[PDB]
Amino acid sequence: PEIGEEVIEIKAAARDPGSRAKIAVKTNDKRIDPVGACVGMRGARVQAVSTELGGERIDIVLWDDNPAQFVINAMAPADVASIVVDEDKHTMDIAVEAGNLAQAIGRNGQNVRLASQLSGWELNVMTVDDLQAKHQAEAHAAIDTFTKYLDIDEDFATVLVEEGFSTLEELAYVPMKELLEIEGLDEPTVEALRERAKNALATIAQAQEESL
Amino acid sequence: SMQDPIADMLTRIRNGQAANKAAVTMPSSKLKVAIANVLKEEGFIEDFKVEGDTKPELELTLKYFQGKAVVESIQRVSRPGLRIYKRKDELPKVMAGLGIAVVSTSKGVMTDRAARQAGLGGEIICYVA
Amino acid sequence: ESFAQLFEESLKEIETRPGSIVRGVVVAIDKDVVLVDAGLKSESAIPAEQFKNAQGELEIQVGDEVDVALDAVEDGFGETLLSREKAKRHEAWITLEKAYEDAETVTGVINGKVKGGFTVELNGIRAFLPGSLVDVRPVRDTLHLEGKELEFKVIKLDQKRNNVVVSRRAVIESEDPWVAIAKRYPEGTKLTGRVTNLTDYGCFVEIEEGVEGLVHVSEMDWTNKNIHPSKVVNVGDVVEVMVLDIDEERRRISLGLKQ
Amino acid sequence: ELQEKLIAVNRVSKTVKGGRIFSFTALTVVGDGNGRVGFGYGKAREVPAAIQKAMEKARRNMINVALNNGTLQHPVKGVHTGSRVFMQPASEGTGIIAGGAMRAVLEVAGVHNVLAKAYGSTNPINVVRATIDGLENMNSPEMVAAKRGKSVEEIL
Amino acid sequence: TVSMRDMLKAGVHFGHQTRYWNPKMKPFIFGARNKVHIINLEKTVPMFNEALAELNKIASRKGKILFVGTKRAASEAVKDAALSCDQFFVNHRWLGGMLTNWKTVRQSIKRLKDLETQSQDGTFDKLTKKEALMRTRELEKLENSLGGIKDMGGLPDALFVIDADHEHIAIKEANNLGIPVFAIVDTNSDPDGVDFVIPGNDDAIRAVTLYLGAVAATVREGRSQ
RNA sequence: GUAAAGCGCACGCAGGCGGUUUGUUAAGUCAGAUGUGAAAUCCCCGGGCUCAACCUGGGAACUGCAUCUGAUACUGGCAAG
RNA sequence: CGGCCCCCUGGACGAAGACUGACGCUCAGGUGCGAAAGCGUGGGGAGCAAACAGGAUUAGAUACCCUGGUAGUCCACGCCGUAAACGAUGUCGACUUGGAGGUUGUGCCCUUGAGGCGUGGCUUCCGGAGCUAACGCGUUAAGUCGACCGCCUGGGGAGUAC
Repeated sequence: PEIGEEVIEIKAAARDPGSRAKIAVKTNDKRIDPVGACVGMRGARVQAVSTELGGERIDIVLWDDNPAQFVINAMAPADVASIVVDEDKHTMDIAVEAGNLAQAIGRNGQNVRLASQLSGWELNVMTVDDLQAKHQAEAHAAIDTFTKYLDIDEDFATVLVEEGFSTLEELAYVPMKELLEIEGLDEPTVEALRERAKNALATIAQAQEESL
Repeated sequence: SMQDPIADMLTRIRNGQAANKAAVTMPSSKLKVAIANVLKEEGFIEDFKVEGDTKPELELTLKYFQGKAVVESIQRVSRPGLRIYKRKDELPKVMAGLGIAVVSTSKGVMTDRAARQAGLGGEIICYVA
Repeated sequence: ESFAQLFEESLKEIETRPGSIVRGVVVAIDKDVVLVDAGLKSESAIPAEQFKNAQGELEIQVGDEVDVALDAVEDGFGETLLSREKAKRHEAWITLEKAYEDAETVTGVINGKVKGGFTVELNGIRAFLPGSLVDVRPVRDTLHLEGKELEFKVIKLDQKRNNVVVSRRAVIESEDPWVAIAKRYPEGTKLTGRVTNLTDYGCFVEIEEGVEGLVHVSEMDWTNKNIHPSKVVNVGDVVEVMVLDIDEERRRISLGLKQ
Repeated sequence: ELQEKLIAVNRVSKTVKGGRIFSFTALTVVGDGNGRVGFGYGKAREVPAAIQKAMEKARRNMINVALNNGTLQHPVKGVHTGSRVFMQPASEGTGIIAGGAMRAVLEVAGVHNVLAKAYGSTNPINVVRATIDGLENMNSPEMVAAKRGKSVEEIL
Repeated sequence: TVSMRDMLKAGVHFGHQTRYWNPKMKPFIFGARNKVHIINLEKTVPMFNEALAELNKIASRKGKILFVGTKRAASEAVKDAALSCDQFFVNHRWLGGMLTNWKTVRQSIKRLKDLETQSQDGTFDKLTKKEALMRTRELEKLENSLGGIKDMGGLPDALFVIDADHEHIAIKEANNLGIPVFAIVDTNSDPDGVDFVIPGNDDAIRAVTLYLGAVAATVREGRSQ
């Protein structure tokens, strides 16, 4: 009855009736324990819904705060470790291990859809190694793109891109004072090299003018 | 009459921590100075500053972490009424090592761990936690 | 920065304590409360009876400006002492203006001597006078058309007690309270006094230079005991009262109001 | 997952024009076998209802405790009103050496090894409160490091 | 967002007398002018801005805001502010345990709703006169008390308040439940229970209105976001 | 304070405690060493009675005392402020 | 400790300076002061009034009430050494948010007015943190500490017996 008297904050109910029914719930920090009340004495109330409309794998997740904690909670009941993000379509890239992926993924067409509506958007279950594999497939590319940005000599470019985080793709909007710590920074020229990258972006826009 | 300066120090500190006072001032003494230095080293306070020539004033700056005070507890152990002297083996452990015990030794005033490392005991001034 | 400190002293420089700087803009009217904001901590709960002029209807709408009075702060919530008292300072300035040219010229119409001296009224307020001043000579305005219009020519003022007597006719013609407390004494000199606080046994009308009167509860009316002074007269209003009794020793001048 | 122990139940009276109205107080405590602990003190005309209330209240107003593995992080004192309590961390295998209400709270807390004496009053309610106080104030090594601006190895 | 000059014009800088203050407000006080405390606007402004930002953030995640003022001078204004951003409010006396004892008050809400329905949607008239008068009176009572919070459903996710000392019951409830509190706190008030304090003149009407309007604007922004 | 428990109030010898700085001493204090602190008993690791109790080898301990050699932060003494 | 005066006399506080240079704090024994009643010797004796007497009341009334009334109360010099001698709170020192007063200094300020802004001493009430069994205490602590002393260890028997 706690939920009925506004004591168990229940937002969405991304569940698949007839199979698994995992749903997270929040609560005003006041020694309430939302999942606990939903479960009861040894799943007292949990058993009720279990054999309610039919044998369903109902699950409750202790909602933490915001959408970041909703991701992991949507991967339950399993073992999430990390996840990636983006803009409008962030696409929660589930990051778990093969051993724990067996239960995490559960069924190809079951936990991949039930946990997909959990956040309301969609999730992309991956592997710990997969993350790193794709992670590097990003460092080389702000570089892995035929270097169409600033450009000067290549021997200096290798030593600059060694220390350079996230290549130079639009990196002028970041801290323009930590590359001056690099061994070799006289007059504002590297602060100018980044400007060249900005000009390269304008050049890319000029290439768009060449194509539009 | 004033009989124990160090203890007065400690009480002042305690009261400042209780009352959320930024800084606590009091007349200076060498032993007091050294104690303050030890505390700073042990990080219970931010900084101490003596000021004056004829009658210098020690001013400690108190430390507050997430609202509450840093010096959870601070007691004298030795006192004029009843002195306490400890041998290196017998030296104490405040809060099971999490706190410290200021101890005056032949080689100066130091925390109990430091004394143990040195290999010598002495007069136990105060426990801090 | 010191922006704010400079502003604080600026705003000190551009306000004063008494009701002097006409600053409070009337920002809400409802009957029976007017309210202003003169750059004070709170808004004043103004009566409507400080702000109706001489025939009983209101005169200032929203945005209008009159200063109020100060030097008393927060009885529990709020801010002021009323603005007509401010008008008293303007009346005092007009009366003082006489000194410059030795003649203050207004209208003054004095029908009858309350306490020996005809009562003279300037536009809204009516003040009480000593005997000689109503008439320059023994002319005696009782034979003049009732409430006649001449002027006021000052004969006598008490200079700490607001008793001012003025000469209506004859345009051609042109410690401290308690030692000599025998002026309003003899048996029955009536006075115009503002009441201050009604203590459920009293009213405490007291106007005449740092004295205290009590018209307590027995007279006040022509009913004795069921009266409850707050119902029957006012708060803060100038009334009919006279002495009836003086102690110069135990400083209890026991005025009356049934007269 | 939560475990719950009713420490005590006591009959209390209210005198009225007719006679004595009796009622029952239930002192319970609940915990998850980890840091988290909470006590509840319920009252009702009948016993089961009162204990139900005690459980409800305990389930709310829960409090966390920083446990080094099975025992405490350092000796700690805690008081409440009469019941003054000392409790001391102890080596694995020793078990909960504690008396009465205190014991109960320790068990639910998920401490397995303590040496613990209740000085002063042993009024279950007050003593359990005092226990809770001693457990709450107890801080951990990481916490003190943070407080003091140091690393854990510096503090040892 | 809200400038200092505007606040000065409103009369925020003014604060209670020097016998009625709270020493926990000593930081927030600047000086004492004519035996009246002055609030330090330099320290007030940034925190007010902060509070506004937090309120906006709350709105962005679809948070429920409750606007509390029962001073009966600024009851009208707080209701207006709540409506502008279609949020909820308590402009009349706060019922003791409105939030803590929600479940009971939820029935109260439901009864009020039912009565409203009867009044309006039924169009049934033909009721015994005295009984009809009684039902009307009940409706008025319940409208006064719970009009703003009737559509609220559950518990708010944040609590804006016009006076801390006056609404301390609501504040205490919010603390017990853990709801974030956004309080205007004059010198006499106690800000310990408050999470995002706001030093300003709770009493003066124009200042109250200004506070409300900025809060409403930032709520609307967060909703738009 | 009200549960037992502040002399009715003072002065004041003995006694207890004693602001701050420098120097010195080294009594207290601390460190190391030597001598002793009987054996048995207790405790640790072992051994022997079929096991155990019991017996038994070696250690540790006996928290102390005395001396010698250092340390000098604190307490004390002495000298100057 | 209370009408005025005078004579002799102790302390307290403030204002500035100047000096001494730790000379201090506490204190078992010891010494002194110590309400009222009480005692001794000598004075005094209006009023009041233990005791006492009578009149009432009452079942009784060795009381309460009434009418009287002696010790005493008053003075001098001795003794007594106790009281709910209470703040039922030992003394000395330091530190910790506030408000409203009272009293007594004192510095500045146009005292332009009984005022304005401070800064000291003593003092009444309320109240925060903290403390407390609670009541409450709360910068005059019953808070946070130090120095020294005094005292307590179930109720009665008993602060009695020897």
